[PDB]
Amino acid sequence: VFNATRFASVYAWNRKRISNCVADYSVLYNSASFSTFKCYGVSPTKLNDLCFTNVYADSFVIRGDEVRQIAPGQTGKIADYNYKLPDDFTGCVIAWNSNNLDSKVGGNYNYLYRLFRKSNLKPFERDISTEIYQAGSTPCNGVEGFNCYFPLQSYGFQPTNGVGYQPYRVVVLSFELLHAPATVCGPKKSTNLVKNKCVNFNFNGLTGTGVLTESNKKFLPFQQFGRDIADTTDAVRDPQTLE
Amino acid sequence: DIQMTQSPSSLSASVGDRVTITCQASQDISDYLNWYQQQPGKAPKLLIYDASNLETGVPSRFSGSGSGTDFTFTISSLQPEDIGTYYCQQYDNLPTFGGGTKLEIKRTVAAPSVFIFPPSDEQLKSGTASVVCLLNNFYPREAKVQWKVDNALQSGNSQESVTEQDSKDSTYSLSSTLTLSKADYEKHKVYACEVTHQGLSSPVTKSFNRGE
Amino acid sequence: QVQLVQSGAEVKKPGASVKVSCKASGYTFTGTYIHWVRQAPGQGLEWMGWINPNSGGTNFAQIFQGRVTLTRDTSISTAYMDLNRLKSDDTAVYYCARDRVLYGRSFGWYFDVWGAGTTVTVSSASTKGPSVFPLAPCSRSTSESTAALGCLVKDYFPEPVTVSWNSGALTSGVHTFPAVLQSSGLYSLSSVVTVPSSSLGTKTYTCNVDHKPSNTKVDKRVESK
Amino acid sequence: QCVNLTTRTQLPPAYTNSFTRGVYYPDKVFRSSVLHSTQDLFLPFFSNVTWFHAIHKRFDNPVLPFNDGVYFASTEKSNIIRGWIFGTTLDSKTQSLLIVNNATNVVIKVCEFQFCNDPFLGVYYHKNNKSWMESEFRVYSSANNCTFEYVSQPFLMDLEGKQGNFKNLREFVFKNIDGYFKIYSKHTPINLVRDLPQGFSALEPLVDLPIGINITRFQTLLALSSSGWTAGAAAYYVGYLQPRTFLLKYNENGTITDAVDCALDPLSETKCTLKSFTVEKGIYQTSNFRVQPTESIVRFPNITNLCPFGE
Ligand SMILES: *[C@@H]1O[C@H](CO)[C@@H](O[C@@H]2O[C@H](CO)[C@@H](O[C@H]3O[C@H](CO)[C@@H](O)[C@H](O)[C@@H]3O)[C@H](O)[C@H]2NC(C)=O)[C@H](O)[C@H]1NC(C)=O
Ligand SMILES: *[C@@H]1O[C@H](CO)[C@@H](O[C@@H]2O[C@H](CO)[C@@H](O[C@H]3O[C@H](CO)[C@@H](O)[C@H](O)[C@@H]3O)[C@H](O)[C@H]2NC(C)=O)[C@H](O)[C@H]1NC(C)=O
Ligand SMILES: *[C@@H]1O[C@H](CO[C@@H]2O[C@@H](C)[C@@H](O)[C@@H](O)[C@@H]2O)[C@@H](O[C@@H]2O[C@H](CO)[C@@H](O)[C@H](O)[C@H]2NC(C)=O)[C@H](O)[C@H]1NC(C)=O
Ligand SMILES: *[C@@H]1O[C@H](CO)[C@@H](O[C@@H]2O[C@H](CO)[C@@H](O)[C@H](O)[C@H]2NC(C)=O)[C@H](O)[C@H]1NC(C)=O
Ligand SMILES: *[C@@H]1O[C@H](CO)[C@@H](O[C@@H]2O[C@H](CO)[C@@H](O)[C@H](O)[C@H]2NC(C)=O)[C@H](O)[C@H]1NC(C)=O
Ligand SMILES: *[C@@H]1O[C@H](CO)[C@@H](O[C@@H]2O[C@H](CO)[C@@H](O)[C@H](O)[C@H]2NC(C)=O)[C@H](O)[C@H]1NC(C)=O
Ligand SMILES: *[C@@H]1O[C@H](CO)[C@@H](O)[C@H](O)[C@H]1NC(C)=O
Ligand SMILES: *[C@@H]1O[C@H](CO)[C@@H](O)[C@H](O)[C@H]1NC(C)=O
Ligand SMILES: *[C@@H]1O[C@H](CO)[C@@H](O)[C@H](O)[C@H]1NC(C)=O
Repeated sequence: VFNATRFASVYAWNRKRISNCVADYSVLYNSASFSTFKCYGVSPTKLNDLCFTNVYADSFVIRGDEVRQIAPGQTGKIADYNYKLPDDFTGCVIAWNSNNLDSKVGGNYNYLYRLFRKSNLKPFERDISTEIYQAGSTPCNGVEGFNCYFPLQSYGFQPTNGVGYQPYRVVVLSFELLHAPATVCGPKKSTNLVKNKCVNFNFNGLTGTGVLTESNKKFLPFQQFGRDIADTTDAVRDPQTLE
Repeated sequence: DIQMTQSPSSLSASVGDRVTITCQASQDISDYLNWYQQQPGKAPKLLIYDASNLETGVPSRFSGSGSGTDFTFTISSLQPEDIGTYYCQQYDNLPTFGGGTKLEIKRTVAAPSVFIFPPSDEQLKSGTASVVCLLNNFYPREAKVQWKVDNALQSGNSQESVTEQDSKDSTYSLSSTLTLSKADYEKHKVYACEVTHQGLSSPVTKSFNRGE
Repeated sequence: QVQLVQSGAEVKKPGASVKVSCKASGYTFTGTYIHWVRQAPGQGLEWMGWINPNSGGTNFAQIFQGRVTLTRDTSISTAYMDLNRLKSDDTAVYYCARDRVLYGRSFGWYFDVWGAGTTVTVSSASTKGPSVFPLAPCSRSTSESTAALGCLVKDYFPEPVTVSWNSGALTSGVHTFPAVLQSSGLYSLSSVVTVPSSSLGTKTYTCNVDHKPSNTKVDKRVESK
Repeated sequence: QCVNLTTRTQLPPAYTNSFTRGVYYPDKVFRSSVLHSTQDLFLPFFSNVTWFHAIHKRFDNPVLPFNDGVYFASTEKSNIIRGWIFGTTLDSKTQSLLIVNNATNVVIKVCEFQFCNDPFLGVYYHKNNKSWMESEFRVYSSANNCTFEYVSQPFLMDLEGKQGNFKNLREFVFKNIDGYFKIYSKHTPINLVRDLPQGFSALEPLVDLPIGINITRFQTLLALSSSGWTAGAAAYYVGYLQPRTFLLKYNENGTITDAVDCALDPLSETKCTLKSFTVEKGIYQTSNFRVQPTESIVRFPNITNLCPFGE
């Protein structure tokens, strides 16, 4: 995800599915290579203490001046027609200056972005359309015309460009927390399960204190926790032996 | 295009010697260069990329340096697995390779053992004749073979095949084959080959006549 | 365990075409370019072109543009190179090579994983089995100290002939020299051995020659006149 | 291959009543012996659902709107409905989603598809071996940039059947929300001849595809010299989800066993406000009514000249 040779162009941002693995985030957060590391519903120090229902990495390249548009609730031509985060985003935005990887002395014109669109796109939607845009009130057809445009523009990345006009690689990690049966987890070791005694438990990052006992409740396969009228968890399915 | 040249077309080097091979681009290539090793009878292997980034798991002895038009690859002390052809490759505009530099192990001088082989009765029965001059276990590659019949120097009607360097003792061997019709073979009495080589005090002649 | 597996040796007439294939495994086949690189007998490498296996987009070196066609079947992770209207100096080893998944520059090509290479031979000559002739010094009485003797394998075309001595029982002091492509288009090679002059009375030497394209296995006993 | 099958008989669009169907588990949490109020995209109770069927003659697989979400139910025997197309233009100007249960595995794909103007699958029928073979798949002609693909681990379904009534009710809910296409489903065993079964059942979630595309329309895929054929007897029903509060009853086993559509009628709004499925005798105050805007107005002073910001 972080060291692949060729990142996607931002109009066609690649999404990778992360699953069935141990995610040590402490190496990512401690590495001073990342210029941005902003988390929107968790602390970057707590990511190891936790599990995630599904995890995705969205990877793309942009200009340093547009990195502010990758935050949730934003506006501007990247947030409008290339890559929109949801206003309730949970995850971490990670970005680093890729001028040693994505800039060429004549310009690395391989990194496109969408320059026109009829209206702004939905959160985590991907616009791949190559149809000719109409700016004027006239209709337009075929390959070109007056007040008509190809909807994609290319970024001129050269290692001569001024500070903020160099390329930056972005990974947005997005996930849903503590609600459901997880398959990505931080590097924590499990203990044995202690029943009938008052204990500080932690199931998949759901920390608490209580007496655990054998339940006659049957959960369906898609359920990991049970709740009370007060929203407190009052039952759980053990993640190693599915009791 | 970007034309690329490597300065040593081959370079003899001893075990433990430092090797330097230089690659020059016709245009300014900044640092957009890779280096690959090809050991005899295998596909190439990437060793350095981006002119000086050493690849994963390759020996620490290998180095690459320089930028612009002129670049270097280096082996800090040569080891007998390093023997092969080394190729540079630009990536600024369509990935062109250089001509390649052969390494070989340096050794002390050694003379060829010279043998000559007449055409067999089974071969003459086919209606064609060929006679072979064999040079075995010598080191300075450049051995030159002269073919004669009745003291007259022959040309174009003979060809020579040289081995790769012997891994056991770092030495070459070759043979030259001269070819004639069954009619052209019988009309000359004296058949000879002569070898001139750096490992000899003077040229040596091996010869025979038809019959014995 | 990343790998590229290619088709076996190809043999062709002038003006025909050849379809080399490259089955990938151990990585996501759409992730990176596959380059096609060739190498003529005893000469340097030559880049022909690439295919991007995700988009099917291709680019070629100018010499091959209008000759080479690159394609791919993503359902079987196989890239193909098709080369049309073949000439004699298209006789070469053809490699597919992958474009480095990690740590490179976003423009750069590289060639980090290479396939085994497919030999293509382009020539007029038909398949023919070797004629194998004994080589011995002069006469038995003109031998001295360490002798050398051999067998010459003559006029055979489907490249790869294998020579071995006494069914592989003898290997100390053996040579089998690289083949020479003759003016008739047929190959020849010489294979030779060194032995003490004393052992010729105790034992005899047989070169065994196997030529798979002609199914021609032939053994020559070598004797001093 | 692609073909426009023409021997169809013209019927007007049929309709039926969605009594108390297309409710689903609203989140992935266990609850039991509780009445839970949830606001989400649900099929409204007793809503008017459009009815489609294949028989003898009939084969109605049209393109339909897909707006806020879809409830889809196929009443069935012999596995005739097998999938859907979703997208905005269905013709390689844009991406589109294919979900299709061919006879051996489900394939899910997101590509710039050129779909046929009449997409179908086909079964070669009873032919001499006394067995039925899938041999036709006339869904698309090109599929360029596939940014998502999934293919299921293989099985082998039964392609034959003849019975006087349907045996399987198979229900789905589709939502396309912030890049994720969410599928909920249920299977129920039945015995009926020609309607959407009256009753109650709640759909479990089964997948959550990260497809990232605009969906505005959809079309179902059905199983059948390229014209003249028999369509197998089957029916399907379509209704649109709407943003609505429901009060769900979970039983002691923690399964949704009943629900109240909180805006169906004035009694349902009292059940939903009292948080009880029974109401005692009385007069109850409920959500205040209020007439909403007929149209917008703007009134600004009429000024033509722009401000001199350049100066
Ligand atoms: C239903 O649609 C499926 C998707 O097009 C199609 O799947 C393809 O089926 C074949 C035969 O089972 C598979 O063939 C390969 O199977 C394994 C792969 O590891 C190999 O051992 C085999 O040698 C062979 O290469 C294909 O892999 C599979 N396609 C994909 C993309 O995986 C089904 O065949 C369709 N069903 C019917 C009834 O047509
Ligand atoms: C979706 O699939 C499309 C078809 O495979 C693909 O089209 C490809 O677009 C690029 C960019 O224009 C083309 O590149 C060539 O475009 C013209 C050709 O005349 C030249 O000006 C350029 O220099 C360049 O040679 C590809 O040729 C074209 N592919 C095909 C087969 O036509 C889309 O780009 C795909 N969408 C993606 C990757 O998001
Ligand atoms: C300030 O000036 C910029 C551009 O400078 C001028 O551009 C020409 C119009 C001409 O007057 C030149 O001599 C000047 O150098 C204006 O930027 C333009 O803004 C319009 C939208 O109003 C946009 O369509 C153009 O593409 C922009 N072009 C450039 C080069 O910036 C800007 O509008 C001026 N600001 C004010 C308040 O007038
Ligand atoms: C999803 O697709 C629809 C259909 O193409 C888009 O709706 C059109 O949007 C433009 C915006 O200028 C309007 O001019 C059209 O009148 C709309 N068409 C219809 C049928 O209403 C819609 O915008 C797309 N979604 C997004 C987020 O762009
Ligand atoms: C199937 O039928 C439809 C309509 O009967 C065909 O759609 C026509 O396509 C042509 C171009 O091929 C257009 O000029 C027409 O305007 C289209 N008609 C309509 C009503 O949209 C379609 O091409 C046919 N396809 C096949 C494979 O038969
Ligand atoms: C909850 O589920 C259990 C099964 O897990 C149901 O128990 C069965 O109920 C019937 C009718 O009372 C008995 O004949 C069976 O012997 C019971 N089986 C077991 C294993 O106990 C129970 O009825 C369900 N409760 C509700 C309200 O549906
Ligand atoms: C985890 O491993 C234990 C034994 O080490 C096993 O009982 C259990 O089934 C495993 N977990 C799951 C989810 O299968
Ligand atoms: C469903 O809607 C149609 C009009 O779109 C109407 O003709 C039909 O009678 C309605 N059915 C019911 C059950 O109200
Ligand atoms: C009959 O079945 C066999 C395999 O079961 C198949 O190869 C053949 O095509 C079938 N013939 C017909 C007419 O369906």
